[PDB]
Amino acid sequence: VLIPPRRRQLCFSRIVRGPANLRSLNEFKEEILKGAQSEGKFLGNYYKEHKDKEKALEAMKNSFYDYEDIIKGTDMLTNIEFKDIKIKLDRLLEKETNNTKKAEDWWKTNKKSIWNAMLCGYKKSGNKIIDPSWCTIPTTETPPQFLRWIKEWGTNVCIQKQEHKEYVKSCTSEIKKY
Amino acid sequence: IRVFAIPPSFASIFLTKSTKLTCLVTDLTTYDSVTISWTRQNGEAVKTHTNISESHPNATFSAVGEASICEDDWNSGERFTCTVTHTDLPSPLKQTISRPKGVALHRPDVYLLPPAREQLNLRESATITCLVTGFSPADVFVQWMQRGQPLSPEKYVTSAPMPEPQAPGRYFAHSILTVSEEEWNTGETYTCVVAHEALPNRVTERTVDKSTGKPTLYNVSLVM
Amino acid sequence: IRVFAIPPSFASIFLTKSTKLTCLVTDLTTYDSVTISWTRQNGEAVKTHTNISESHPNATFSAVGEASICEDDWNSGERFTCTVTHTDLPSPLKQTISRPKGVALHRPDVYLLPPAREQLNLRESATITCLVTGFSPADVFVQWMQRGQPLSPEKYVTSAPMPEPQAPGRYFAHSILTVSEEEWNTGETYTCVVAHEALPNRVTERTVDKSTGKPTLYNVSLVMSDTAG
Amino acid sequence: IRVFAIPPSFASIFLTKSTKLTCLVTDLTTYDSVTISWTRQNGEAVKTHTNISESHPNATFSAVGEASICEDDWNSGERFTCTVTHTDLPSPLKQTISRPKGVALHRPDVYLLPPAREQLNLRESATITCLVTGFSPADVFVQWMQRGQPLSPEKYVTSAPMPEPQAPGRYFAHSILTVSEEEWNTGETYTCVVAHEALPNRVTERTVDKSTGKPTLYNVSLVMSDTA
Ligand SMILES: *[C@@H]1O[C@H](CO)[C@@H](O)[C@H](O)[C@H]1NC(C)=O
Ligand SMILES: *[C@@H]1O[C@H](CO)[C@@H](O)[C@H](O)[C@H]1NC(C)=O
Repeated sequence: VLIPPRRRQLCFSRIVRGPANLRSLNEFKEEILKGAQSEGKFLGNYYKEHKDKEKALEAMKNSFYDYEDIIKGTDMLTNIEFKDIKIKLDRLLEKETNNTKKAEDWWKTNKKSIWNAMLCGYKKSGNKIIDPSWCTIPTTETPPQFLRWIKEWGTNVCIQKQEHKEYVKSCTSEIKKY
Repeated sequence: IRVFAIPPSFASIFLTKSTKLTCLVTDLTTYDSVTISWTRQNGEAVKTHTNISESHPNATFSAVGEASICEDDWNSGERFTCTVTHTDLPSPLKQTISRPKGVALHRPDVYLLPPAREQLNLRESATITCLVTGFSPADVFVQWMQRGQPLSPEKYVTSAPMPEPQAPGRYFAHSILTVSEEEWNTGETYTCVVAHEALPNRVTERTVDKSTGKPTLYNVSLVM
Repeated sequence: IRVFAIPPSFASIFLTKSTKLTCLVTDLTTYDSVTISWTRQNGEAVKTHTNISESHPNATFSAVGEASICEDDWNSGERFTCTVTHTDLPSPLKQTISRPKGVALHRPDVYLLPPAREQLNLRESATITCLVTGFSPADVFVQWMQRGQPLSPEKYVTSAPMPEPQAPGRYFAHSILTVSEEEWNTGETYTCVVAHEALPNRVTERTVDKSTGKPTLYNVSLVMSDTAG
Repeated sequence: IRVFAIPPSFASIFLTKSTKLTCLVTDLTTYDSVTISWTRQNGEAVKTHTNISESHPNATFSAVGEASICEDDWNSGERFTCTVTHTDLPSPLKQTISRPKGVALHRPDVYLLPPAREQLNLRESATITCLVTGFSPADVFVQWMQRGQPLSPEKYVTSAPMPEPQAPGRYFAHSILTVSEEEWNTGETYTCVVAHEALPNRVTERTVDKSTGKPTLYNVSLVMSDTA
């Protein structure tokens, strides 16, 4: 397992990531997960001109599924993201609601999978119109891309290998340093 | 067979507003027809006792006899004798209980410690504790009123009185009330009322609010 | 005649760092050299019991039998049985005791509350109450330490565990260290050592000083009248 | 041809929660009539032994027989020896494992220094450092717990106990732990558990928080005039 920069590109609010539990899921986890409209700095700051417009939104697709698997069984091994209490923040609050629904039963980024789809953050700073075909990946789609074991791997070659490839196609020791 | 009559605890006196008594007993013969009775040195008429407990299978039958007694008469400490007669034992089980005298009355000091910030930081609970210390009679009755409405005994748990470490005669007690941190931040003025004999009016209040205990962070000194 | 079996409590195992298996007898006629013994699952012989209580004036003798055992055997669920062998006793009596099992472990939350400001104004004493809440089972060993040295049990008194209203299995407790305000106005550690099974290392501490808390006290003192226009 | 005894140190005893005694044979090949038995002064070598190691091409096998004994009994210095009888060497070999009583017992004075404000200002990462000083036995074991849950030994690096020149009879050790600035500003409380023999309770904790070191008194005095 090679963790991509999901360690930082995930910009959870302080409340969920911190030790403090949440008062009510209908209002704080509600408003805090959307509180990560700050998950819109790809085209806001970094991908604004670094790459083509499509890839910036493709990176959001990666965060969304990442976000989904934080809520239920990712593979980060960290007290704030996996083996963490934020997943318990969900279970604790729903269980407080007479076990109304498991976090992996509903509210698994399925019942309210839509959120804002981070497009508000995309639009907040980048201010680039999302194509209708581009607007269905930041929201829910049936494929889960297999538990992050082969999606974060999906993202490795999308940039971390192909851009070094095109650099090579563009000293030879530095080329052989890839 | 000897009856273990219990005096009406101050908690019973103040919670029910009436002096209710019972005559629990260690018993040899499980069941007998005749029931409980209460007698006084004055020899006044016995009070009605009802709802006697059913036969105890393990032969340690315990019976309850309820009587109404004037608070002043019990306050004076005059001895009351429980008289229980049974078919097996013709001799009445004459046993007397009176509130102990000769103990100095010491006024409780009630100090309402707010929740530890280590707890409010979790934003999951806020255990307010009513620290009752310094009262000499063992009896005490702590009750919690939130926002002016009394709260059911379920919400709060009152620790049994125990001897104070430093002062031997005096006692202390605890009463923690747990409320979700959402309620605490609203500032609902959770008040603790302690009922004790030594108090001037038998009850004193101490109210803790989210604001209380906050020092003056900002000290603006505008001088022209 | 009748015998009492005393399983080692969490305080006994923790306070002495050893497991004491005492077996006392009540309602037994006094006689010299009363023999008592424990028995394990394999029935291995116990250490020669000592410190047997003398003959009480009430014609009742208490034969206390203590055997030192390794904590691993008792914490593995292995059960012990106390057997009494004496001429006075009509026949041997067997009482088996083991560690209770089936109770869900829960980590205590040691919150330490400083004394109320009202108590300080009285100038007589200060109560530093340590709140051990939300732990199961109902067996905790709360201890107080000042400057790394244990404080005498006379100063601090620990209330017995009691059920917590919010949840059935959970319990809570207390521990109040009465100290003179003079000892508290000057910063002093007053650590609350809480020992419990569920904790990662079986202990937890919470230090309190006059400094702990004390929000930043801004003292903006701005002179602005120097401007005249 | 010698047997090297491995006395599980206090760190191992605390981590594994039990005393697992092992003595390892070095530079010797396996022979018939191999004997292992933890013998004390009393001689009651009735411990179970399991998982006997097999011969190693470099003639280094453990022949390990594990046993469970009290911590305090071992602290008394029972001097367990695994008696080995081998064909090549008829004389049995003894390898005592015990605690030398000569070594003193000074409790560590564990101090938890929060991250320097020069780290937080740069705003990349904060390195909490735990300072353990004043312990005479060189058997400290430091664990870091965040939010009441132990952290993997990978996240922190505990310096080996080194001599303290200023205190001849005491050693010191540090164990830095580095977290992302976005995690330290979150307010998480990191507790430096230090496990040591000399401690009265065998364990001590120190808590470091976002607000452990704060300026308790801001004293600003703005003086705004109109002329020189
Ligand atoms: C608050 O400011 C006034 C201004 O003169 C000063 O006298 C007083 O000592 C200050 N109190 C505190 C607690 O800082
Ligand atoms: C607070 O400020 C006032 C005026 O600036 C000063 O007289 C007082 O001593 C200060 N108190 C402190 C620093 O505690």
